[PDB]
Amino acid sequence: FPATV
Amino acid sequence: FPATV
Amino acid sequence: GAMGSMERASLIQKAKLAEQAERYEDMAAFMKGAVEKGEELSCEERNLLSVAYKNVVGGQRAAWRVLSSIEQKSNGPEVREYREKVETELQGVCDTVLGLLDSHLIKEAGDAESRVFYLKMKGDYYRYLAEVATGDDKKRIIDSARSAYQEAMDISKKEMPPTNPIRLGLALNFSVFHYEIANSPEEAISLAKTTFDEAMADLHTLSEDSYKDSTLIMQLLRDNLTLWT
Amino acid sequence: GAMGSMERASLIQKAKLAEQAERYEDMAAFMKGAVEKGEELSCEERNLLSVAYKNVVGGQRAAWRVLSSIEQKSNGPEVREYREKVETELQGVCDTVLGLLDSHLIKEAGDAESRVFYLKMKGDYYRYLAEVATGDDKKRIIDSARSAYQEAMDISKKEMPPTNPIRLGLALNFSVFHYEIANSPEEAISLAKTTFDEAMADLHTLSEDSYKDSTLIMQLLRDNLTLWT
Ligand SMILES: *CC(=O)NCC1CCN(C(=O)C2(Oc3ccccc3)CCCC2)CC1
Ligand SMILES: *CC(=O)NCC1CCN(C(=O)C2(Oc3ccccc3)CCCC2)CC1
Ligand SMILES: [Mg+2]
Ligand SMILES: [Mg+2]
Ligand SMILES: [Mg+2]
Ligand SMILES: [Mg+2]
Repeated sequence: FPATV
Repeated sequence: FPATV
Repeated sequence: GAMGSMERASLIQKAKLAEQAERYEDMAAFMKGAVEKGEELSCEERNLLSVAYKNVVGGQRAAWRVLSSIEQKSNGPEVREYREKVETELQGVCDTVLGLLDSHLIKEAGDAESRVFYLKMKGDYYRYLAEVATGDDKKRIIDSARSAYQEAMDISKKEMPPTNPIRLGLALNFSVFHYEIANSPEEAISLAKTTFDEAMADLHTLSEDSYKDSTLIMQLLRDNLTLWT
Repeated sequence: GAMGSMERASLIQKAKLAEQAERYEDMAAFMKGAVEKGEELSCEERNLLSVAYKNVVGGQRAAWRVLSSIEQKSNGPEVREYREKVETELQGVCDTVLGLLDSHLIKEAGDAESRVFYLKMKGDYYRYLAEVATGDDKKRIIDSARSAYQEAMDISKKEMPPTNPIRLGLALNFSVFHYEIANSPEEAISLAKTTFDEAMADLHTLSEDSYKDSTLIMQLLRDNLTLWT
């Protein structure tokens, strides 16, 4: 589950 | 911090 | 109540779903709803009730300890105010649980397992109230916890084998009460050691699954004993 | 609002306390309160707003994915019902954030950093709405997210250096949008790669602290690129 900020 | 259940 | 319109079985199913989603506030609400249907709870249902409220109150206790620590080290009114709000919320949750036990779980609990479980719970939620109480209220809360735990112990020692996970769990928690709350570390150590030793000798009567349940809690007794001695 | 009676500085202080206690629902409420005082937010205050709602919505998205997975594998109405409740709660949180942006954060955001941050946020909360939407609503929500992200990108490319953490964060998230939401993996990869490469070349102008902020987000770009290629 890809990285977001 | 001691174990409780 | 807010869950009064939902089927009992559906409340239980949704509590299990909430557990899988780590939605412990939802899980508690569903289980409150289930209790309030007026029927006695099963072993699985008591587990679900306990897991739900233990996780909610766990989070509150963790938050309160963080805030109290910040309050201590800070000695404006924001830290004390926010700590008091969390405190009040925690108090409200404990009051709800004690209420459920009063209306009408304990009074209808006729079997050893149900009655001990609920009396253990009574002890636990007074213990949580004691962690945040002060003065004369604290002394009375502490003694209430002790009374509930002691009655649970008396029933458990008479009616349940020493490997019973409810008996084991009770002793674990009551031991923590003695050490952290009542400042009786010798009673804490004695209870934990004797519980462990009596259970050990009865392990040979258990199936593999029960062996796993019992030895898990025995490990927790050892873990605490390691901290204390 | 519910926080309308509390001093602005106290709301911010309590948001910081809530963060330390991992009480993200409280943190969001305090930051909503702070926004609703009507003053523009600082860089630190935008961080607090973002951390609070990202954690709340994060928990909801995690819960929704768990429930949807159980719903999928289960193909009574309890799973669908509970998934829909969580969905509605998530939708409500996104609507609240979009509301804050509308009343009146974006319209008063005149600087590149503030305007890009808020436009990025608009993109993120439409992206979360898109994850749970269907049909024509989903298409419109997706396009709204894309519009917000694109305007943010346009401002960021004109007005901010390629190492700016807000620019980097925006590109990271918009790249994830392309890949997971719009089914445009080549656009996702291109955006992430070009962002990383442009930032790399500007690192030499940064202090140690800014270097750490920028390279952290660049690592996340690499992490995603590793998953995608
Ligand atoms: C018949 C009945 O009421 N059973 C209750 C369950 C007994 C097993 N059990 C546990 O062992 C754990 O929690 C727990 C133990 C003792 C008291 C209260 C809770 C589950 C994970 C840690 C031990 C669940 C309750
Ligand atoms: C001036 C201003 O508005 N600053 C906002 C902060 C920029 C630094 N920052 C971050 O780098 C992290 O979050 C984040 C980055 C980009 C957009 C949104 C959030 C903090 C931890 C991960 C990166 C916080 C916001
Ligand atoms: Mg108080
Ligand atoms: Mg004794
Ligand atoms: Mg829906
Ligand atoms: Mg492009």
